[PDB]
Amino acid sequence: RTGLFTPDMAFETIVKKQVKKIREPCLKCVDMVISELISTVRQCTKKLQQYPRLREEMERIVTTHIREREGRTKEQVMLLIDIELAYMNTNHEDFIG
Amino acid sequence: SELLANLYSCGDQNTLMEESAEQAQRRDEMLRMYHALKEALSIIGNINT
Amino acid sequence: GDQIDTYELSGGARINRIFHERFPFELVKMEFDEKELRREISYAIKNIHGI
Amino acid sequence: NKLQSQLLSIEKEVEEYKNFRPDDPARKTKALLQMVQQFAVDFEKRIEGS
Amino acid sequence: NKLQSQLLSIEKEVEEYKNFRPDDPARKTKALLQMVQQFAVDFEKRIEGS
Amino acid sequence: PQLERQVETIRNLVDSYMAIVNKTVRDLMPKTIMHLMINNTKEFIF
Repeated sequence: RTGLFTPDMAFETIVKKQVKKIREPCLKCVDMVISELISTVRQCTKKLQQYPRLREEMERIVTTHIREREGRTKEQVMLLIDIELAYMNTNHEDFIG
Repeated sequence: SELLANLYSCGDQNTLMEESAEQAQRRDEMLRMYHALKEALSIIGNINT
Repeated sequence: GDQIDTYELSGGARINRIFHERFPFELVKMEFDEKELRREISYAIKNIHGI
Repeated sequence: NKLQSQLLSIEKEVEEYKNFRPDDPARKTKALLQMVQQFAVDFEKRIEGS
Repeated sequence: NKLQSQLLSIEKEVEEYKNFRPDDPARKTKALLQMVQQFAVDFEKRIEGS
Repeated sequence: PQLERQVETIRNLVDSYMAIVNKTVRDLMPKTIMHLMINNTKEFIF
């Protein structure tokens, strides 16, 4: 066909293309925070305890839990980006809005 | 710092922490409710088909 | 497509597009009582400071 | 969905109730530590405001 | 006075050692409970800032 | 007393914060619906 007016997908597909670049740093942030939580659990177990068996078990348990939670924290970050791609809302704080 | 050790040091820990009869009734009822719910959801699953 | 109904609203497209502009109306019918706010704020501040 | 919601609400507790044995020192001591931590948190809440 | 001051910093702890036995389940149980409570309080203190 | 000024400050700050929360709910609620119900039905149809 012929270009009478500017199409919407010229906007929507460039935005959707640039938004997909955001997945990476968002998962970097989650990895860094899990690093800090493991560090602090090690400080607490180092300071308090001198029953080697009890400090070993307690740090294993608290870190296994933090690992099982990384698997749930990263789904909602993927699902928030997917939600960002599902619809284009031009009703606020934009040139048109 | 000191309350937990004082409470623990008293004798007959099996009688210090005894439950009231109300909790025994509450947990028996919740177990029956849980099993009944599972059976009902099984029947619904086997009826929808 | 090229078959456009020029008599009605398109149905799902613009009924839903307007459900997304009725929803903002639902968000402003809240009617929070100011007096109980200012009371509970006062008690909150005093209880937070405490002793 | 109704039955699923009810099971979800009840499961976290019946998980413990289904394993009950009256002669269980581990339960008694866990209850003791839970009551003591609750008391010390409520007390600090009322006095310090924390 | 100097000796009495020194002995005060030692009695609080050696009162546990004087009755030490190689096989004492009650001592182990209350050491476990006290160390779990210490851990939970310290961790919350380190991240919350309370 | 001065406590009233403190109440006034908190009263204004909550309004300002809730002014931000509504925007987020207004932006995310339609998209949450597009992804999980409308676009899923469309793709199922095709």
